[PDB]
Amino acid sequence: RQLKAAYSIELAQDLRAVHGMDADAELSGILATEIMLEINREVVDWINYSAQ
Amino acid sequence: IKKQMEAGALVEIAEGMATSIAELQEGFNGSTDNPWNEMGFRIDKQVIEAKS
Repeated sequence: RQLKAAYSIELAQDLRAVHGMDADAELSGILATEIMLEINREVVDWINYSAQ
Repeated sequence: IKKQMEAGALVEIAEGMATSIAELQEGFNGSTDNPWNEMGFRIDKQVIEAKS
């Protein structure tokens, strides 16, 4: 599995200046959590896919 | 041209790029035909013989 995301430099400056969010950890936090969510859902999905 | 400049018809001007273009420069987000502006340098020599 794989994902990716890109952000402009000006947006990173703009987001930090007006909101205090670094615009880089958020995308890292979003992508890392999303992959774990899909995998966690998948394993449960296979269990029901295989249950007698 | 200088005579026009004195008369006030034409005046010097200096602006800056709107941030929208400053992100979409030669690439990012699918934009095309917008290369950067670059600078370089050249080195040239001179040679001096000796008289007597």
